[PDB]
Amino acid sequence: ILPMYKLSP
Amino acid sequence: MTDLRKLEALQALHAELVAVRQHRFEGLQVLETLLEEQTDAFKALIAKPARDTKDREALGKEPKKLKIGEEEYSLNEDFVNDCLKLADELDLNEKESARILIDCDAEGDVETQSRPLWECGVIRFHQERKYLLDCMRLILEIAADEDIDAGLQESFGVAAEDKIFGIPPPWERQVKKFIPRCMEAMKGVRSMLQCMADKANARNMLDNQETLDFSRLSLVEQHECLASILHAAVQRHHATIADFQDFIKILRKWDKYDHFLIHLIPVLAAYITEFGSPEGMGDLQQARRLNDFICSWALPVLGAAVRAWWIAEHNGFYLDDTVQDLRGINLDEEDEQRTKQFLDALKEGAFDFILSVAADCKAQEWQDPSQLGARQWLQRKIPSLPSEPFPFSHFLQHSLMVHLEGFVDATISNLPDVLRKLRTEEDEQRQLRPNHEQDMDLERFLIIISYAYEGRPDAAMSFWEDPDSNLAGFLQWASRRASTPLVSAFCEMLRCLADNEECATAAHNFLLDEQSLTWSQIFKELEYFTTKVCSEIEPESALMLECYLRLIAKLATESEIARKRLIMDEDFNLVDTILKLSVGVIPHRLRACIFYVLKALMIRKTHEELDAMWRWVEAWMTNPFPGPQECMEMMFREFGTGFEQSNAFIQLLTTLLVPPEGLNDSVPFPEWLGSSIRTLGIEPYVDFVFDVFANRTKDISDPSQLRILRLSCLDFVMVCLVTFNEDLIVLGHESNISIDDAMAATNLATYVRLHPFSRVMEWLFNEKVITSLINTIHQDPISLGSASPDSPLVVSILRAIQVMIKALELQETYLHLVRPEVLRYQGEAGVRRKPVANAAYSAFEDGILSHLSLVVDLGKYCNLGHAELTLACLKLLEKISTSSRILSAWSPRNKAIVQLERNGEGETISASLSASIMATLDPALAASGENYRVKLAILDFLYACLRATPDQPTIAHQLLGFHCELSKLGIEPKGPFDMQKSLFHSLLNVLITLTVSEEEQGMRGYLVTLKYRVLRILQLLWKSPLSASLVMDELRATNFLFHMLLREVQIQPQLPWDGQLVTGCEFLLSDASLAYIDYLASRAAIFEYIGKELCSVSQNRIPSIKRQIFDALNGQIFVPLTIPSIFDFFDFINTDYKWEEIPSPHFTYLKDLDLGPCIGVHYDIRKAQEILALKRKEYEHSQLATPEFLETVELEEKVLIEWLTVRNRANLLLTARLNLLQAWANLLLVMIESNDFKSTPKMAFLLQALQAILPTLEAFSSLKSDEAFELARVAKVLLWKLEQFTVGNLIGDKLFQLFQLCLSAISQCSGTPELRSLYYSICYRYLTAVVDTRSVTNARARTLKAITLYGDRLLNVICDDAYGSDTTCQTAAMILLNALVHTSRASVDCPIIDALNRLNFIGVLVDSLKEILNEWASPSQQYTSAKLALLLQLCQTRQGAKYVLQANLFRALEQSGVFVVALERHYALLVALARVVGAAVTARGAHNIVQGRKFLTQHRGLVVHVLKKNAILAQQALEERIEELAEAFMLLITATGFLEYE
Amino acid sequence: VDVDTYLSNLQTKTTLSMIADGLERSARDFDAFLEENVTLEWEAQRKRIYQHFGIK
Repeated sequence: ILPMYKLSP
Repeated sequence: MTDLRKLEALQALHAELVAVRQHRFEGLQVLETLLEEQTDAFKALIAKPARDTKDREALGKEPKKLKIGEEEYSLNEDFVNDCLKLADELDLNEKESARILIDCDAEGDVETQSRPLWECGVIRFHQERKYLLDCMRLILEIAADEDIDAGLQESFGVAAEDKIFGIPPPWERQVKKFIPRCMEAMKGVRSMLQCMADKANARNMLDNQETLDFSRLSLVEQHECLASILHAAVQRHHATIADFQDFIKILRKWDKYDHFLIHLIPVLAAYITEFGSPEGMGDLQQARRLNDFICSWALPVLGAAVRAWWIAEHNGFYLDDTVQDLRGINLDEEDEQRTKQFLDALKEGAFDFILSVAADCKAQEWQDPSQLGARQWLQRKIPSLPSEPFPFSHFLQHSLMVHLEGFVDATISNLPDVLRKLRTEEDEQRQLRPNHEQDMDLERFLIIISYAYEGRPDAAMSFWEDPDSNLAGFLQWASRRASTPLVSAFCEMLRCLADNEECATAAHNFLLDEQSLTWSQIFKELEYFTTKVCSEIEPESALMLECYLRLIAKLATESEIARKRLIMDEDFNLVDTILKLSVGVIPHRLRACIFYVLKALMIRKTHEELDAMWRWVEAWMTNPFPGPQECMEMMFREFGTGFEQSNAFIQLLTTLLVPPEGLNDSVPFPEWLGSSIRTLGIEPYVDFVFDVFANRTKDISDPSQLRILRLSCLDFVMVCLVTFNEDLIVLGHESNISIDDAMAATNLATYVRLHPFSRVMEWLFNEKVITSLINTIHQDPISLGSASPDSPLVVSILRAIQVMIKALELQETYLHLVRPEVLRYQGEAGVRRKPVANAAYSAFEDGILSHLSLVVDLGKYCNLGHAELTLACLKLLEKISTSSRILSAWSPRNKAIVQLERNGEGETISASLSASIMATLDPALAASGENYRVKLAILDFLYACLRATPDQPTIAHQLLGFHCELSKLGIEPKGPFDMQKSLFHSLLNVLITLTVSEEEQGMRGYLVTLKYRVLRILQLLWKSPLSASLVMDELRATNFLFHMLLREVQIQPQLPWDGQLVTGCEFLLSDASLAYIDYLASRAAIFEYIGKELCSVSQNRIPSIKRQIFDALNGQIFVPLTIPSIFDFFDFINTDYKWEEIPSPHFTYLKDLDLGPCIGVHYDIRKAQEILALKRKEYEHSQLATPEFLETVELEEKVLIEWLTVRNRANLLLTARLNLLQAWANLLLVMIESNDFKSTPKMAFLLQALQAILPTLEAFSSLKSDEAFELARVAKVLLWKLEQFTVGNLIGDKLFQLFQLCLSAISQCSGTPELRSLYYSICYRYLTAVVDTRSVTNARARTLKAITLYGDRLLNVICDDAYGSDTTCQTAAMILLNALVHTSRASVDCPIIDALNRLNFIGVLVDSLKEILNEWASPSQQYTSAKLALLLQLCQTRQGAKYVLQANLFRALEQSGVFVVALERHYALLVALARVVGAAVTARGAHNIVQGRKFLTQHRGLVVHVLKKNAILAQQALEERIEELAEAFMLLITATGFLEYE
Repeated sequence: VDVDTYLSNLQTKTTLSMIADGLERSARDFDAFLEENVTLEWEAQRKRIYQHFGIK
């Protein structure tokens, strides 16, 4: 549901 | 990206070429890199591999795995079907066709266009040829640009020779030439287009119509590009005779007339120029053969034009006999042959075809109504174009005009005798048979010359520079006696040759005498026709008059000397003649031309010219040859029939209403306009204009005419409204009659009565006007989509929206300061006016609240891209949502929510808004980027819609993606907001993906403003409880706080704001203060949100998120990524800037002028400006060195204005810092309170916070009483919620330092009683827990020193706080004294108790003991406890008995008459009193026993009951008091010795 | 339940705890003083004389 909201820099 | 496919490579390359063409060389190094990667592309213009059977049979046999180049793909039954379909429609190879389809799947354009996958392959294929060929035109175009560097101009030149023409450069070096490939290339486009129509027409005789149209457009564009490339290549002398013969044969085999022939025309022109003219392959012998070869045709006009052009170009050889050889050749025979050939070509219709082509080339969708019917009165027998949408380019038109002007020059400099004989033949023919119309060869030739010389002053000047050249010779020879057609053609040529002012002045000087045409004959003919019409007229006369009028208007609009001469010429009197002609019986065209001539003459005028024009208008409208009131209306109605004259009359009025100084007093019209006759002045004009625009808008069939008329009316209304003074009238009605004299009142009265603003406002309240407006704004979307940005519909809609905005703004001012004055004037004097307003419509919103589709149309018009229109619609919607009556009528269920949910309008509106806000901006055009302006407009609209009526939902909630229900909201399944794809989520994304930290400037301003607006919208959405829970859930479900923290940036005094430093004095005057306040507010909002989320997670008792929250606060992130802790952001408190201190200049004058009337700290500048202006006027009237000392007052005012601005900015910064400090304190309190984690690890952060606040408290100990409050309470709770040796020393050290600043403030009585109370609690626990063993003695000793330093000054303040107004201050102060006396005894006497007696504290304290029953959980109860408790302590020391006994406490406790849970409290009071008396008697000795016996004897019996009583929880507590009470008296008995008395 | 009332409740609890601690400390000090004054001599006689004089 969170494709880009992840905190994966 | 870097790995771009073929399509993306050509699209990106095209953008680079445009940059270099538009004077942008920022991509030179990047441009060369692309030509090397696409070398194989430029080699072959267009070539499609033939459909092979090897791939057809193999593709369908094993449609499982496909291998193209290095990558591999998997084919399925669905994709394989698209390959065969694409290959069949375009006859393309299966391998190449598959690659095209694969590019679509990767890029994913199927969703961007929502079309079948096989159809996208056709578009993608056409795009390649478009850019592949279009980019080549830019290379050659830039290589020939003379306005660029010579070096760069040569780089693209040699590159094109090798990349396009396949010719290697000079430094190096079976293959086929370029032309034969280009000819075959264009051939494929024709065969492909022909087979397309055959197959398409068969099936047509669907959703692919637009795709077929786009493909045809791409094909015609590619053909035009190939033609231009061929022309450019031929311009470099890279052709031969075979190509020329092939082109001539192709032309001879031409079937139909279309755009392709017009595109090929310039090719043949360049061919003849290179070969025919002596400017190329100058082989005289070769030219002879080509002459006989050119001199089968399926269209004779083509051959005629070709022969004429060839003769014109090749007749330049036979001019002299020195530059070439002409021996053994006869001249007269060849001359006669060429003459007869040219005559035959003319008879066949060469010039006719040339003129038809020139006309069809510049075919414009809309034309100015000022030149209707011009150059359209000939006999055109050539068939016209099919009217298909094939617009032309600009370079093609430029080349065509250049070739036409060259041909004109050649024909004029080579064949003069031909033109002479043709003119003589036409003249004699018209003479011998006037009834018949002779040929129009000369007229058509002059019209072609005019078309060629249009908008090109560089070439038109050639007709004026050398008056002895062939051009000027022909110009002067064509002005002799002739017929009406030739004169009209010459006038049209002159008009078109006046593109600028210099050419206009040259034509003016050449027309008048210094025979050729002169103004004298023109005016003579005008007067003759006027007298004939006034005592029929032929079309030729009307055409001549129209041409003369157009020429005069053009000369007046372009030239100034003619405008100033003819306007006041006594011998011409053109105005009288044109008026006498207009008042006659003639068609509307002449009236329109006369009106346009008047407008042109009155484009630039002065007061005298305005007066003369008004005088003439009044004289000709009052008695036009019947009363004047009737004649004027008759003339107005006569000028109302049609559209041309009406628009023309309207533009003239609009121009006349403009003042001579340009677009405040002196209304632009004479005050005595119409004073003679009984008329209201200029009102009739506006009344008639409004009546027309309201009623006669249905008799216009042509939509273009209706749009133009509506635009003219809107422009007239705007010019009438913008010329109204608002602030002037406000200040007048405010101070003129109340303060100023009654002299100027008449001026303002006349201005308000004569200005047409009142009449316009009155008309605006009519239903016809608003109905016409909403009908004009209500149009289909397809029209606006296919229309051009300069379309009249968009301009009319914009003008209408602007008029509506102005009306909504000025309605209040009107209804306030116009209606009553006008009514009073009409009642006093005699005025006859007809009302045109509706009394029911109390406001402008009443007439528009009945239209529901208005908002729908305004929202749909946001997907057009027009910046101005989008901003206007957003402002209109914002103003509508800001009103009250509209939302009261809509929501008295609701109407807007159901109107916007008819066919999914809200969804598409939200999608368009999201797509818009996601569009990037131009870093260079920060404040000029239309995208940023649209974003700010949308944000302001949302802010205004959410701030107004937050409790009740609005359209903003629906646009965000919420289900607006009656007094309730909700989310739907699979909706746009549920899938995290809506406006709110788009805002969140654009916010979290925004970086403000820059290097070149750093801490930008517009980014700060954008994020501040976003945060304000978020706060407005959060505070609303109707949309709070769901928003918080959606935020915590995406880790928004984490993104915000990651986006945080530290602030320091070194980082400048927009290249400007903070310490600079200009900082307070610059705009950086706004950005700083915005950043402070953003930090405050972020801290508040973090605190709220922490409180929520704590009350939810779930440690899953508490760990992550603490880690983020500790400075680590486990996905470890580190971030600055909260203590790092505590850098906004800095007193070095001295925002409170301000340098006060000397101000030797104006010092007494205060800011009383200026002052929500907001000091108005006008309140002081008026005062200083009055003072300056008084000083000037005093007549004492007024000229010299004026500059002093001027500079003092210039300093005072900046002083006021700096004070306002300082107040704003101070309040922002206060809010930020309050938010930070609240966050810290919420963090400390709700924290289950251990305290020994957080002791480090505690000590760090203490160290950070120490200087803050030391700097604001007695400065202000607002910041200390937030910082005083945090230290209070912190002190109560409390290797080890090192930490114990630092804590005790600061606790001692913190103890000093508290007593220092108490000694000075600083701050309010509330702040003064917190200090008591801090010092209380410090003297009770810290101090209360050599270490203890040192601390206790030094502690008492601080108290003794102040002395009575400190105790005096504490004693006054007691028994005061406040309830908590007196309580804390009373308890504080207990700790002081208690700790002092531990250090037989005490100085603290002694001071209390000198301050009269013990005296008043014992006096308050009376009526204690009235005072005695409750605040009053706890207060008395500390009171009696204190007295008990003083009775324990030996010295207290002396001072206490002298207060006569025995008589004080007698006047009061004081002698399961409720009873317990009763005994608590008796015990307190008994202890004070018991300890007092046994303190001194036998001097007080005499009083104790009286107390027991006077109150005997009561104590007996207690002593005998003593001899579940509440019960034990009650009995405990009895034991203490019983034992209390027992101590007094044994101590007093009552037993001895018996 | 709400951030606005949270700080108010915290301040109220702190004030109540401070008042309770002060009252307890005052009571303990008074009790210690009374014990130190009575432990000198005549611990039970002071009450025995009264029990003998007055009605038991």
